[PDB]
Amino acid sequence: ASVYAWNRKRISNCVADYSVLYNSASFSTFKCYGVSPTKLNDLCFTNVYA
Amino acid sequence: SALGKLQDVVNQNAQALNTLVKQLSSNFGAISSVLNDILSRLDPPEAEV
Amino acid sequence: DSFVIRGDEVRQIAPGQTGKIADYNYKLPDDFTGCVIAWNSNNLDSKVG
Repeated sequence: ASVYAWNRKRISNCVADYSVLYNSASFSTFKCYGVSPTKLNDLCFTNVYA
Repeated sequence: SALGKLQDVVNQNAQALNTLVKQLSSNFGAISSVLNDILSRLDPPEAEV
Repeated sequence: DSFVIRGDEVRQIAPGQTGKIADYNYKLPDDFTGCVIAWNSNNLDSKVG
């Protein structure tokens, strides 16, 4: 999507293997505020919005 | 009310403790007043802050 | 401690970072005291093939 019309995807009722993301070499910026993606593996959430 | 002088003491002490305990629910600027939540969400570098 | 990485990964040579390099190859401590120095080496470490 264009930035002015940024898309939002709701993630729910699923297992989130965050490793696939934070072990990948495909990203040049990967910056998490207030959380560690490794610890996300041990947490459950009610709202996730990519 | 005759024994108010004693009751006062009791109440005062109680109030103190209550406030003390309720002060455990404050953030003081942290992202969460629960130590275990901070530890469950942050690694040492900023969890320590 | 000397080595070679690719440019996008230089940011991982720093306390409190994650990624391939930080997780599996070279890890600085969170309380790291010292200096990190890095420079482009395309002229030395790259080959046409």
